[PDB]
This record gives sequence, C-alpha cells and structure tokens, in this order.
Amino acid sequence: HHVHPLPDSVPESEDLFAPPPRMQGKEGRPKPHIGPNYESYVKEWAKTVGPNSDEWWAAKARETLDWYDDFKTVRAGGFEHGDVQWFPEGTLNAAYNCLDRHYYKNPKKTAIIYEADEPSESREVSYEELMQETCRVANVLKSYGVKKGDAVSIYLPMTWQAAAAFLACARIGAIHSAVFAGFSAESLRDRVNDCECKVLITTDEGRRGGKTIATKQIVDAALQQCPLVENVLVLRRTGNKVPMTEGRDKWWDEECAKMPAYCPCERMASEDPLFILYTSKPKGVVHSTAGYLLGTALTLKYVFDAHPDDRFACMADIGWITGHSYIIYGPLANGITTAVFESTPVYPTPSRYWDFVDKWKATQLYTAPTAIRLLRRMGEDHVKNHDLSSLRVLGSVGEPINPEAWHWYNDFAGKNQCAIVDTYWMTETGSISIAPLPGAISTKPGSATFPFFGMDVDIIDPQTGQVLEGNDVEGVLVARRPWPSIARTVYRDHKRYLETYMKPYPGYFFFGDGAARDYDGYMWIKGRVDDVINVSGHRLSTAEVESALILHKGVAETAVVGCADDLTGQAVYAFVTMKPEFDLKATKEADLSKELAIQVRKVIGPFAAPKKIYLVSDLPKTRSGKIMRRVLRKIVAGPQIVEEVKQKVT
Ligand SMILES: CCCOP(=O)(O)OC[C@H]1O[C@@H](n2cnc3c(N)ncnc32)[C@H](O)[C@@H]1O
Repeated sequence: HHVHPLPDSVPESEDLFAPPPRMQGKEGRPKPHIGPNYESYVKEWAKTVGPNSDEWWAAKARETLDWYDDFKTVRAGGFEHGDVQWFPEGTLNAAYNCLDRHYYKNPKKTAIIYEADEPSESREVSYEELMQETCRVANVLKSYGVKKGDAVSIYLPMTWQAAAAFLACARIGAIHSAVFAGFSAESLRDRVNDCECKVLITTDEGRRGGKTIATKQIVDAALQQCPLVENVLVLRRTGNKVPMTEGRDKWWDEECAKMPAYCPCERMASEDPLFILYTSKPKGVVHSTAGYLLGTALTLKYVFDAHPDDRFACMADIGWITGHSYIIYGPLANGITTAVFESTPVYPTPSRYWDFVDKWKATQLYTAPTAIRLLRRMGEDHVKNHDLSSLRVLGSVGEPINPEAWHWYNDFAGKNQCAIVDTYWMTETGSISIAPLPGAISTKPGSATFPFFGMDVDIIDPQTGQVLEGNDVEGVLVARRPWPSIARTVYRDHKRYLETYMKPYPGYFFFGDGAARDYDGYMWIKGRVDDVINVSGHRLSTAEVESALILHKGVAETAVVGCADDLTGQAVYAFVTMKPEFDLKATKEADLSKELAIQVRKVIGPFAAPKKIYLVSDLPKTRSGKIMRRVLRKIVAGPQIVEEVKQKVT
C-alpha cells in the first residue's frame, strides 16, 4: 500500500472498530438515523451529491427548518466568482428556528446546561428562559437603533447569555461578530474596527479556571482606538467594580429590565449574512443564514446521531466556529439540550469533564485533540472511577488526532462502548465536512473516514495540479462543488476569499490541508499543506511524525517543523513535551532523543528521523488549541511559552 494509516501500536488488522452496541439500538438506546453499515451511508450519501441531488436538499431544507417564505431555487453560483447561493428566494430567521419553535412545543425543556466555572453555580436554562432573555437583548439592540444588516461585536466569555447575545443579533437580522474573550485589546480593536460595528456586547469580567478575565478593562483599552462604537452593553457576570463610561456603557440587566420579554423576528433572506467570524491580517469569514443553519442542523443530527432527549456536550468556546456551529446553532436548531461549559478540562481538577458527564448524564461529548492529550498527560484515575455510560458518541475536532490519543479517548472516556467521530472541517466550511456516521462507519484511529452529505471531495497532486484517481492516493484536499454551509465571502475582502480558496486549484475549493485516501476509501487528514516537510523528495505530514513520536513512553505531545538543509532539502526538527512525572535526570536526554529517532524510523522510514529534538515544557498554542508550527518554524529559521522555545533553540 502506498498510503499508510497514522502510526499506531495496534496492528491494522485489529484496528477497525465497528459501531458498538450503544450505537446499534441495543440497551434501550435510540436506533441510529443511518445504519448499520458502510452501504447504508453510501445509499443515503449518493442522494446528496451529483446532478440529481436537488430533490434531497430541497426536502431536507423544508423538513429541517421553519420558513416564512418557501424558496424556489435550490442552489446556484459557484467557486469561480464566489456567488454561491442556496434556497435564495426563501426567508426565515435563525432565532425562530433555534428558540421560538421549540419554545412553542415544550417551553420548559432545557435549552442550555450552563456548567459554571465553579461546579456548584451550574444550572439549567429552559427554552422559555433563553428565549425571553434573547428577546430582551434584541429589544435593547433595537432601542440603540441597530437595524437589519448592521454589525454587532460580541466579546463574551462562556456564560449561557452568550447564546442570547448571538441569537438576539440573529433575531433582528444584525450580523454578530464574536471575539474570543481573552483576546488582547489590540486584537479586539482590529476586529471591532474591521466590521464597523456601532454596538459591542461584553461582560464586566469573565471567569475561567478560577482566574479573572478583565473583559471590560480590555474593552476600554480597545475602544480608545475604535471611533465607531457608540453603545456598550455590559453583562454583570461577576459584579466586581469595573469602569463604566457615562452614556456609552449600560448594564445588561438594567437595560433588559425596561424591555418586553418578546420581540418579533426579522424575516431574513436565505443569503442575508448571519455572522462574521474572524480567524487569526484577521480574516472575517462571512456565513449567510439558511445554508449555514441547515448544514449545522444536519451534521449535528447525523454526525452525532442526535435524538430529541439528548444532552449534547460540546466543550469548545463560542469564540470559535466549533462553538458557533455545535454549541449554539446546530444543537438549538435541532431543539435538544446543549452545554455551555465555562471552565477548563483541569479545573478544579482533571476529573472535571467526567464529573460533568456523570452529573448531567451527557449523551455526546465533543472536544479537541489538545484537551484529550492534556487529560492523557494527567493519568487514568481522574476518569477510571466514573460511570460515563450515558455517552454514545465521542467527537474530536481541531487537528489530526494521534491514534494513541484516539485510543486513550476510546478506552477511558468511552469504555470501548462509544463511537469516536473524528470531525474534519474549518471555519470556512461552516459545518462538519468529513466524519464517520456513528451508527454506520467502522472507524480507524486517526481517520475522518467519509465525506458528509453534500461534500464531494478529491485529492489533487500539488506537484501537477491534477486530480489523483482511485484509492491509495495522497495529496491536497479539494472539494468539487459548493455545499450549503460554505462561507460566502471574507468581509469586505472578496478578492482574498477568491485568492485563498478558489484560485489555487481552479474549479475546486482548496481546504489548505494535506490528505490521503487509503485502499478502503477512508480519508486521512494529515496536517496543513504549509506544514508538510520535504526530506529528499519524501513529503512528510506533521500528523505522521508526531503520531510516531507519541508512541514512545512518557511523551505527552509533540510538534515537528521543517527547516532548510543543504543535503536533504529540508530536515525535520521536533519539539517534544514529556509527561511531568517523567524522570529527565535518570534517562540521559541524548538517549531519549536516540530512542525517539529510532522509533520514527521504524514506523515511517529512515528519512523521517528528526535532525534535532528540543525538549520543552509546552508548545505555542492558540486559545482553540491549534499548535503554532509557523512560530516554531520561524524560531528554527531565525504567550510566555514562545520565549522559552527561542531560548532552548540557542
Ligand atoms: C473546525 C474547527 C477549527 O476550524 P479552524 O478554521 O480554526 O481550523 C481549520 C483547520 O483545522 C484543522 N482540523 C480541524 N479538524 C481536523 C481534523 N478532525 N482532522 C485533521 N485536521 C483538522 C485543519 O488543519 C483545518 O484546515
């Protein structure tokens, strides 16, 4: 075989995991929407792509969402000019579909499990309460003169009212622009200025992991260089003293107490913008309304096999696309219960995720490989003595998951009775692009497996620009046709949208990730194209080498980067984080490095061995958990963790 799975300890012949009994409709669990086998996935998926797929999409759109005006055209437009359109004559409102319609059916159903930073302050927020607060905030925004199409910035931490703020903007047709709470005054300022908002929603402070986010102080420093912001609405989350500018700043509770607890829904065109989401110049990714909402609704239902009484626990942050799509929009559109988790995986202790699961009897958990590796670094007794049997599906998103981490997840979070859904997608795709359907697909550790409904993906050889036909091929991932939830533009910079996604391989969407299709047709997403390392013609992916390294005992997490080398073209440089109890004095470091190199050669090949290996306490990571390999690549080529890496490279 040309294409290999990511390195694992389990032989490939013992590494295929069929959907387990909790996803077979046994033990009183819901029967899967799609099952029981690969063929049942294909039979349904084939209706969603190709020249006769309008029928399925029109039916799903009409069955999944409540519309004010029906659409007439299913899809139009394309990559070349970025004029993608779905359901364009239709009208609807995201707030109506995430709140009103469920409130009318069962107003006392829990919409949000609000898991506070302190476990004792947690509570359930009914659909009724969420909708009432959403309408109050909507009424407040309208009283500031916010109109359909205006941008509103949101600088909120992970408290449940973040959902009300998003949905209040959606209710009146304002375009929300959420900024991760804890970004600097400079970074907030850049995003506030770019979207030209006149209103900002924030908190006095946030609380995360027992620490204080000085959100209002950050805001005050940012707004000194934001001439357009006229109104700031401040949620009294801690009640500790914070500065308040007269006229500009008002308290959330005092404003909302003046307003009615209902507010009508603005009737939005399918293609009206729903939100801008900046990704780190900051790219303002724009999603419209109907296709984005339909895509989040469908992926949530089918990738996590959501059923009406489920309690879906996505542990991400609403500042991230993962929080947009699988905390707020996806789960609320489906009318189920969604978690807003305010803390960290290790606060107060690393048992927190599993205390949370057992407390609330969560049925699906969705988190990042960075969190999984973190909890793996902390040992098995924080999870061994938990029930966790309410879970059926375990999700991973954000980066390739090393099969070693996949097994830890499977063994201890799932007790070998959950399906593991490795979900590949991006801010720009709006919703999950490639993922196993848990009641149909037999999983391989580290493989996203098969494309979602509406996704028709190919592998292009970047050295020729041409599509590689068949299986057992590797290259760069591309999509052949638009899908309902694709980002529609980059805010006021459409040329950069076209140049970034539509120009590199004309006729296709370019994800920017390297990928492989193995002999069974399973997709393997192996890292960013920019992070590929070319050693003497051998194009190595980051996930390959990093998965090899973590197979060594004591390794907690690694990152590899390439650097210029006059003999091999490029050479591999590895940064390795060992588990904290590992005895660095008993094992001579020069011996560890040699055993690591030897391990990489066995699984991958002789060329793949690192030229150098740096031992570090941590890697530079974004708030979402992405490893900043571009930073490490530069330090090799000439917050506080980066200064330590530069020092260790000298
Ligand atoms: C979807 C939440 C994160 O969205 P962002 O826009 O922040 O980042 C998208 C990138 O994260 C990766 N990525 C995400 N998930 C996986 C994944 N499951 N497997 C492999 N790589 C992945 C891929 O590199 C992709 O280009």
